Amino acid sequence: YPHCLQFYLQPPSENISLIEFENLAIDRVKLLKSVENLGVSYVKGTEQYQSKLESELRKLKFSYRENLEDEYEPRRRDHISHFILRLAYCQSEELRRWFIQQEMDLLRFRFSILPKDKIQDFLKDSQLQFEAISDEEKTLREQEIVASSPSLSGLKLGFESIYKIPFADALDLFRGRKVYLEDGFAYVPLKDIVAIILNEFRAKLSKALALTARSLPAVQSDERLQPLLNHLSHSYTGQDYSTQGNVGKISLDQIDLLSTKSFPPCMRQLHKALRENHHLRHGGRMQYGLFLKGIGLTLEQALQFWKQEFIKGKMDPDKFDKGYSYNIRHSFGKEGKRTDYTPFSCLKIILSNPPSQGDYHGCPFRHSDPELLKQKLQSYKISPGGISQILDLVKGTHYQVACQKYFEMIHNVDDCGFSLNHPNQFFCESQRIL
Amino acid sequence: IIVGHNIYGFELEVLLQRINVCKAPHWSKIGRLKRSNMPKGERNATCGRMICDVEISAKELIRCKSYHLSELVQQILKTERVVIPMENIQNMYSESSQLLYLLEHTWKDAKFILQIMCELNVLPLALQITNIAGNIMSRTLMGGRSERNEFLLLHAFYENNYIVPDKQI
Amino acid sequence: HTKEMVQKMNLEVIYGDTDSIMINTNSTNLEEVFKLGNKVKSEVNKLYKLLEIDIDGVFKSLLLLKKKKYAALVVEPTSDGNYVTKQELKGLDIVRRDWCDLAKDTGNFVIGQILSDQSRDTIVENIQKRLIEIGENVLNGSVPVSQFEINKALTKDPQDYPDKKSLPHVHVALWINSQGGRKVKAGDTVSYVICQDGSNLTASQRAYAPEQLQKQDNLTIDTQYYLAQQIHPVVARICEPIDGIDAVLIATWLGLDPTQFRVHHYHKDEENDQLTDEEKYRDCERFKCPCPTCGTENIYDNVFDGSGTDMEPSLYRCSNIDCKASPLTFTVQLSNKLIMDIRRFIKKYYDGWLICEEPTCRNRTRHLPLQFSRTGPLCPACMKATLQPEYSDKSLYTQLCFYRYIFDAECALEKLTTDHEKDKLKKQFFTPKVLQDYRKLKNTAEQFLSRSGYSEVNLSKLFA
Amino acid sequence: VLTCKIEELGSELKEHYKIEAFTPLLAPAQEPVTLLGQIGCDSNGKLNNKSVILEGDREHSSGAQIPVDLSELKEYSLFPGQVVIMEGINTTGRKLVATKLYEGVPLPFYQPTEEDADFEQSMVLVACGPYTTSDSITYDPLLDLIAVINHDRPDVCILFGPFLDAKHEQVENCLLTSPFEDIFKQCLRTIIEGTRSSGSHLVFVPSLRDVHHEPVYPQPPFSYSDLSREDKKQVQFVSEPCSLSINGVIFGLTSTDLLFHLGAEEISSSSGTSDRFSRILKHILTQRSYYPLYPPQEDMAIDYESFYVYAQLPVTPDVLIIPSELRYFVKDVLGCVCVNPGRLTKGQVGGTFARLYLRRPAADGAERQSPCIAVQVVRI
Ligand code: SF4
Ligand SMILES: [Zn+2]
Ligand SMILES: [Zn+2]
Repeated sequence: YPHCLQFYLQPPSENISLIEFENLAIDRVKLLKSVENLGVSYVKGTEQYQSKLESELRKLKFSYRENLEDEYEPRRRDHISHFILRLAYCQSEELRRWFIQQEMDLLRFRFSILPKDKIQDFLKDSQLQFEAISDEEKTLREQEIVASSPSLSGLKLGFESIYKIPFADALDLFRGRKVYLEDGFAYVPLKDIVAIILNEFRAKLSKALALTARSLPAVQSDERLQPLLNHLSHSYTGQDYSTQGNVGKISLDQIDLLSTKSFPPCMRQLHKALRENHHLRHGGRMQYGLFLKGIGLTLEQALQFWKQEFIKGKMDPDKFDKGYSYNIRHSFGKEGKRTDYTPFSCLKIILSNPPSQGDYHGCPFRHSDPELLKQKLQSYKISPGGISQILDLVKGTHYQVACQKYFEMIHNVDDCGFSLNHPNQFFCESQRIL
Repeated sequence: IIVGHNIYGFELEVLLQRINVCKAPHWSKIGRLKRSNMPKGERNATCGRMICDVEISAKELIRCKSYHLSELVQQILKTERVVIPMENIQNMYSESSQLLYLLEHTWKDAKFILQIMCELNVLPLALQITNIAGNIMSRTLMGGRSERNEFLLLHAFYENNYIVPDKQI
Repeated sequence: HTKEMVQKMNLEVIYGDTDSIMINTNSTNLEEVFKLGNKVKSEVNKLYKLLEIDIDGVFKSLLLLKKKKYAALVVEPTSDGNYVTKQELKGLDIVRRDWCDLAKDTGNFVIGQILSDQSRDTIVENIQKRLIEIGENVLNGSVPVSQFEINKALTKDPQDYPDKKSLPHVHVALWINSQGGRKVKAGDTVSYVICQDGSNLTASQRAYAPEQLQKQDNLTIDTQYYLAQQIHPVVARICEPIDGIDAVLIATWLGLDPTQFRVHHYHKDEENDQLTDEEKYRDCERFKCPCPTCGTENIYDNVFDGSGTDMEPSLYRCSNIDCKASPLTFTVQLSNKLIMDIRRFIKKYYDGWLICEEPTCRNRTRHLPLQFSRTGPLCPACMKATLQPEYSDKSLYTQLCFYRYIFDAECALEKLTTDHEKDKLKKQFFTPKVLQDYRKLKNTAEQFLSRSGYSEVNLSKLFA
Repeated sequence: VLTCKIEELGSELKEHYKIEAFTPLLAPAQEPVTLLGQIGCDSNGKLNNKSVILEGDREHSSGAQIPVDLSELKEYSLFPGQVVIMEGINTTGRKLVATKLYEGVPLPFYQPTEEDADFEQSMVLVACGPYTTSDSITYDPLLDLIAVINHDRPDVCILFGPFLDAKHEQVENCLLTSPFEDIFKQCLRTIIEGTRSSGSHLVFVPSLRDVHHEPVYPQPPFSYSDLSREDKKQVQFVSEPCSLSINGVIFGLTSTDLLFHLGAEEISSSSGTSDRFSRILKHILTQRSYYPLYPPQEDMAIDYESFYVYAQLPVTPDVLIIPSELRYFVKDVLGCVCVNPGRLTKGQVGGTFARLYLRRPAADGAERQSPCIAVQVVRI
């Protein structure tokens, strides 16, 4: 309904508090990250795609109830967020391509929502010139427009409006004899029009992003804005719920079954390696110990678990208390943070501390070879079509979507109903299903 | 060629000042041009003789924790180098054997300096660098990468009929 | 671009500066390392034509502290597979010469185990085992007395030191001068130990000569000083970079230090790369104000006091059981005390104390040097380190946001889980009169936060 | 800020004394050299003859520090943060043996116009707080001052803070039953209403001990909005420090105890028969700032980016008002009449205030002609 579409131009000249500056950037990253996931898991013209994207847009407050024209809260949030997020993604070329790609899907979706009458006003308020024609002229040149149209079968000329644009602006259409031309003007339907609009927006955005990276030295001096420029996708999750603290009740005699039914693949492999060799290296110990803390183990239970597992390795009981109890006791407590007290997230597992030979930590979908991953999935009692889907997803660098598919097929459901970005979240959603 | 250590940042100035303090005869013999009055500079004093500083050339050619003569011998030459503190120099004048130690130490440093130059091949390398760039040998021994390559570009533009920038100051 | 390519082939870039790149390979076969190295060569040289990378060397082990500050095992390749590993250190010299024999002996052991060829789990176990024993030995007095002697050289006459009282070696030299015969002068060295007198004086003022240690009975060696101020700095400067080891952990191995030690721990050192209200406001100082009637000190850390059913506004009843005065009545005094508490932190920030980042230096100064390194001001005591503010602007900003947060009843009510409990107490304690009282205390902290401190961000300067 | 301060003062000093060139601090030189830098101590304590260091400028020495040996220096006067030009010997490049200390040069005086010579004789009254005894809230000295103002009917009255002292026992123990702001407005209203019949203009200068105001130097003017149309013509709020032109006469106003800070950390060669206050005042006038000392006192907040633009002397003032905890005085230093009236209340007993006459004489004469013709420090 509303005029939420904008060609992002004329940077804001306002001033904002630091809290709003951080919140807008985080929210925009969340929105753009979920647009890509929706695009990967679905197609652009289904009911599910539209419904989920619209619900998410409602949730993040980027289009909602009205206000006095200028300080329209969602419009203002959208504008400031876009221009803030340009700085983060201007640096690298791979980041630039990602930002350009994801910022056009949202514009396509928003243009798909406009009513049939507001498009002309939006176009006129846009760059310089787009015009529509009345039904009289449309019927006057109906046959010629139909003949000039491409090889699309039949004479189905519905009620969709037809726009007249200067021929040069429709270059990519008229050099192939795919539009009707009359006195320097081309008559175009809606689909090619939105294609032209998207191409122009892409060109302008690419120009602006290329220009922004030039003048970047002027913000890097700010100490408050260093977490924005460098680390908006690095190792901290965009928004995380499964954290330290929390409540839970887990019995020690049940971990064997929850390993088969509830644990994600990474924790499954760590648990198997620990139960087989009676030992784990430093990375595996940290990852699996933090995971076990997240799901509801207590200090006494953790000490008992690790001690009872490490005695079978033919060591002296007292050596454990002398050397390994200290780290476990340190983990559950006070300061020394950011790697020692917070359970690992999916992004941190994926993009940091790659395993070596003899190491069983990391993400299976990322560090395992496709053949080895295939054999791993076969031992998991997975249907061959599921392996074909998962390996296809993995090849496209979408590891977490592959893990989502694994969750769905293991629990025998069509859709998980969530976006996975943390192993503890994988355990919690699995326990919720029961 | 005169080889020394910390010549360009100490000994050359001290020597030139002590020469005119006691009014030594014919200071100009330090150079190659007969001159009457001396300036108050150092590079102009010894015209005709190129001075090689082992401290300056070591930085360009090798990486060390410090570029003192004691540390230079330890890394390049692999040999200890004892030091005499400047406070003790007075107390070595009271006996013949002690004052021969001071003379012996002085002689050894001169041979140590000559050894570091030959191992690093400073002299053959200076000739080759100068011939490629096309500048004055005394200037490349003093130091300064920019001055050397400036002459390389200057030669290139001249042979291709160009107007070159005037020297700035 | 090069960094992106290397991380795509499952390799880690641990440093790179404009003429060098350090790459972690996770490989143990040297033949594979060169094969892996030549693959990076072709990858970069595929996109460009003239720029070419070249192999420089191989390290079998590394301890990356900073640029030109590391301990590594360089590989010197012999014929056909075999090599010789050479110990190589740079930038690991301590400027101070006032360390005891026990501290220097411990320091060489830790560096010695690091440059071994064993795995990480073996190194940490050996280091932890030794440090556990050392703490035990010190407490039982099994260490010889001569191990604790410290020697420092005077540069001036003792009566010309401005810091006088805060310098342990000057304090002893003053006692030597006035008590007996021979007189110390500039250039002389002084030997001293730190003992317990029962006089509560500072560790700088409890310095005694070694002779007086056995000659006198009422004094004994201060084990707390040597464990925390002598042993810990030397070990921590090497073992902190190791993953899984933290400065608080070393203290735990050595005694009953950790809780007190973590108060003396740092705040910026944890910055390796939003946060919750519980973890964001954990180093901020609680608001304290005595009761005008009974005098008992009151602690304010949240809007509500208690948990579950019996949770009430913190400003409802006095903490003293015998006192029946409501702090909500005494609102003017609370607001006045707030203002007094904020000028304290603003003045503390503007003091300008800088402290060196090196654990063995820790130079404290209020004078900002005009010689800057790449990171910040360059320390004038040890010429290779950067000074850092003792109280940063982020700590001052977070402190004022904490005062605004313990009096914000508006935001503390939407934070409640169930909509039924929020209604039950809003009609019970939070009368419209009560809501107005919290608004006056909240606006006191907001005046100081309003336009100052750059909680504000200027977008006009940021984009244009 | 610090670099620009050093370079500007050094450039002006080089222009005045016509020296040839400055030498880097770390460069050895057997002949005598002329160095430019700022004085500082090598530790966190009090400066003395043995702990002096000189820190150079960025353009020449790139911020290097060297020790300074003052054994061979006959007469000197040094405090931390002083931009100075030394001449000495530095043979090794790690220590300077100072031999000559160039004297500082002050700013030119204000140049009167033709209008400024047509003004008539005026009387000015000056008082500084606190305006109440240390054991009471009654504010009796304030009422006595108001009575004196009403009796004398001067032309201008300058009142320095604090009006609500931050060090008062009742303030610092929070025994007051009213907000600080309300008490401050009460005091201000009492002052303004009580001197309405006099017709004398009122100037209020803030202090760093004012509890309700911002504790950062330099300070902005006081906030007061409850003024009628009549009172807006007689009451004026200025900052701290301030330069005030009163009938073509330049007044330098500062509330900070600069005399008590500079004198606590200043070393000199002569101690038997010398005037400390005159020497400190000469330092103040030749350093061209309202606070030359760096680092400042332990409890003294300074914002340097604003200190650079709002706390510089524009010219050498005709009269400099410098309230302080030291004994009251009036001294003529370098053509400037420096007046210290003291605090109006000292402990549990009363203090003093000051009165001045101003009238600018004829243009021509023996160069300097002080517009201030009579000063008197009087008990309250
Ligand atoms: S995607 Fe995340 S939860 Fe799934 S296996 Fe990888 S790290 Fe574990
Ligand atoms: Zn009480
Ligand atoms: Zn330091």
